[PDB]
Amino acid sequence: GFEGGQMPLYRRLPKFGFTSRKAAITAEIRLSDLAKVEGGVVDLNTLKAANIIGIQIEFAKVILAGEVTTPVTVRGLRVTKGARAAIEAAGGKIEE
Amino acid sequence: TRNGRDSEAKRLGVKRFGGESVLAGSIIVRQRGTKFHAGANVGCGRDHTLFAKADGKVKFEVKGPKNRKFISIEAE
Amino acid sequence: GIREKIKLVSSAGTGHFYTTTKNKRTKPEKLELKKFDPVVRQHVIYKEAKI
Amino acid sequence: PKIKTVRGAAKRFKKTGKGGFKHKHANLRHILTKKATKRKRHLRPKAMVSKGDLGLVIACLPYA
RNA sequence: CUUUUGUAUAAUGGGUCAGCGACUUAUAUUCUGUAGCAAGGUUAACCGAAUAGGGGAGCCGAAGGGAAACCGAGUCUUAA
RNA sequence: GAGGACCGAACCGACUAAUGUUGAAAAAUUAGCGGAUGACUUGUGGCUGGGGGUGAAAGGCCAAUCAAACCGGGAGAUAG
RNA sequence: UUAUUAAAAACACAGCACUGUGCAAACACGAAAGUGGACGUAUACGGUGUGACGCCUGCCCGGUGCCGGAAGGUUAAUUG
RNA sequence: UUCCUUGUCGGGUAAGUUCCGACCUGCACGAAUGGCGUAAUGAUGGCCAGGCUGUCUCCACCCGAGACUCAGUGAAAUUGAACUCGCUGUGAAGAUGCAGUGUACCCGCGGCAAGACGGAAAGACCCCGUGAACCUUUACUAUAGCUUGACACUGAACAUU
RNA sequence: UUUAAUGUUUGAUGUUCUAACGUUGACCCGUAAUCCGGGUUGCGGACAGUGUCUGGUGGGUAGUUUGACUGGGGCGGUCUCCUCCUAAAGAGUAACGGAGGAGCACGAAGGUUGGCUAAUCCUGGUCGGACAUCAGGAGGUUAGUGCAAUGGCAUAAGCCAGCUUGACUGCGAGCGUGACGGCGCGAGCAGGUGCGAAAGCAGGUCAUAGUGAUCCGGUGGUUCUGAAUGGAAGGGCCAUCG
Ligand SMILES: CC[C@H]1OC(=O)[C@H](C)[C@@H](O[C@H]2C[C@@](C)(OC)[C@@H](O)[C@H](C)O2)[C@H](C)[C@@H](O[C@@H]2O[C@H](C)C[C@H](N(C)C)[C@H]2O)[C@](C)(O)C[C@@H](C)[C@@H]2N[C@@H](COCCOC)O[C@H]([C@H]2C)[C@]1(C)O
Repeated sequence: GFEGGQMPLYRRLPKFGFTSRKAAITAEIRLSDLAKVEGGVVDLNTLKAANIIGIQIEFAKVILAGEVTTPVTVRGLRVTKGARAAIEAAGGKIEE
Repeated sequence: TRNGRDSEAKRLGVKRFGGESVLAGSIIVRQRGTKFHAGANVGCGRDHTLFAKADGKVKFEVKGPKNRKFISIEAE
Repeated sequence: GIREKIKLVSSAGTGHFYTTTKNKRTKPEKLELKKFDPVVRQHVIYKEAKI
Repeated sequence: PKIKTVRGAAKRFKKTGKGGFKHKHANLRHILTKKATKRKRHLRPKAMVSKGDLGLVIACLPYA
């Protein structure tokens, strides 16, 4: 970063933002990961057992990424409106 | 007393010459006064920058009873 | 270097304000203008206050 | 030993999707009454690091 | 030979010979080549008549946007 | 028979000149020179130690070493 | 007196002056104990400047320092 | 101590930027960081005179120790390599080495120092380095020491209020 | 209504006192000892002295700083910005080259609608003059522009009046200019507003100088965050200040 004495780029620009401690305990789950789970019903514990999310994850969200083919019961997870349609299209069920 | 001062050059002058095709908003000429005047489809900025208000080819003309130079956009 | 910086506070409840300069020696009277308040999205009157 | 991040750079640059870096604009901390609103408005959104400066940023943020 | 705009230079260095004498190592990181596997890839410590096998704790990747909550193939900006 | 008295050897010193300057000698020799009962000189032993000593003071001297000794260590200090 | 290019008009000096110091002295060396000053006691001791002797040593207390003053202003920890 | 300056005048000399005496126009003396005198003293500074002389005019001879030759022993600095001339020109701008030209048989010995930008010591001058050291101060920041107060070690009685 | 004086808390001091403490006073013992300790006594005495805290002083000592450009260095001058020339008819272009300026001003000197057109001189005319105001002619911008220069300006960008706050908020096609940080121009869109009958014009000022990154911190706001949870502190975001 030394530029010969001129105020370097990372010092003449302002600092911004802050780091959220909740983002470190939140994960995203692809539709293609719903088949890797064991038992069909997916929750925090079953996703951790399947080594899909970290052990310290407290909040998990399923997004429209990949593709789901089997009926899956999502429980206690936030689901995007795009993934909600794809899960219900494969005979799945979403319950809060 | 002592000289040795000057200011930075301002890069004035014509940016798009006659016949050039320009997009809407393209700066045509930067100038201090209105050495060139706005014609058809050409605006005059607050610093008398002439910019194209429509696409087409720029055109220089001398018109009026004072023989003033005008810049217009032949919309094409 | 005489003009002091002032702020014009909106008469509406919102804390929105503009900032401008003023020569308080020649113009001791408070400045009042109708300016757009982006919080209520209306043109209300703005009164002077200290920066 | 691991490379150490320049922590000052980590607080000013965020890595974007295609590998670029976004950053906040300068000239928007203090005296602002004299600045035109149009000028201040164009400084609010984040900007991308120019091509000439990517070498400096990448060297300072090896784990970004 | 070096150093220089420029050296037969009266600029530097060497009396000669023989031996020795200067871009290495470790760990990270990025890129290129090459090999394996491939939406996956790979294990670390450790266990182990141990270069095998076990060990998937982890790490990287398959999703991003936003300061963030959050939303999510979109998201942020804004009353829009 | 007084004297930091006089002349002048030993003794202590070092003013001038020459020589020497890879010397006889990392400070001398030769010829002259100053003090020579005193704030004199000398032997033996002791004490003061490094930002410290000692200095009738020249930054002098402190083992051929001094505007901060020597030896070992930090140490392969750093050297645009 | 500059050991080893300077011996001098430099340093010292007797004398002079100022100033500090009442003795567990000032002061100095010491984290301290203590020691020197001194087994001394203001006709003494320390510091500073001047430098035998002779004739002398004028004006300025605004600045800086030192000494004295204590009314007032300002002002630390503390207190809350 | 005086820049102007070899000030001016006087003395000394045939001739004196020094010296001595005076003048005052003290660039920029001055009274204990002392002023002005001062006998004696000084390997102290300046100047003059007598004596004396190879200091000199201007060197000559002589006596010794080297130098020189023979025998014995036997160094040193330095050194890119050398078959290592003059001149004029040229050229990193002062040439043994380039150009042109002149001169010159091969090799010693005794001498002399004009050149080899001769030898010696990575210029002490000068500049530079966001080098060093030590020194100074009303540079900055600290700090030993000195000093102020509060609290503690630290109590009683009583006035004064 | 008021006044005095005995009783109390805290101070404000002082004159006594002795019992802490001091004693480098005397005497005794350890002890055949000018150390030290104990004892007796005297004299001081809550002072002195020491610890923690604190103000002052502090080249006694220590660590350091003490710029660059530069026809060598120093001295002098200069260091950012604007205008002209050098600059070779696009842009750009150096010198301790030649000349000048800026570190602001203005709620009108901004917006809009309506109107208006100078300098100078001549002639005539109370005080009145070379120069005041009046009238006419000439003249044609030689004037004016908040300020340097340059380029502009009559449709005036110059001058006057009315009404006003667009010196708006969110944005922004597309360009210009920079190594970059940046800087500049901008039609149009949304919201709301001013002037005008209306077409329209207005996102400051004829244009180009009037300026300072980041950090740290302040103030206001904020359907952001809140280290068990609910809050809060702090942080973020927006506006703004040093
Ligand atoms: C007695 C012999 C010593 O040399 C001398 O004394 C010389 C006279 C000495 O010079 C004297 C006398 C002087 C006048 O130069 C003639 C004076 O300028 C110089 C600085 O000092 C040499 C030339 C003197 O050399 C001159 O140095 C100056 C600085 C530059 C001269 N020249 C390059 C122009 C150069 O000739 C040196 C530096 O003294 C020589 C040096 C190589 C050696 N060191 C010196 C040590 O003593 C002197 C102290 O030094 C710190 O001793 C030298 C060398 C070994 C000798 C040769 O031993």
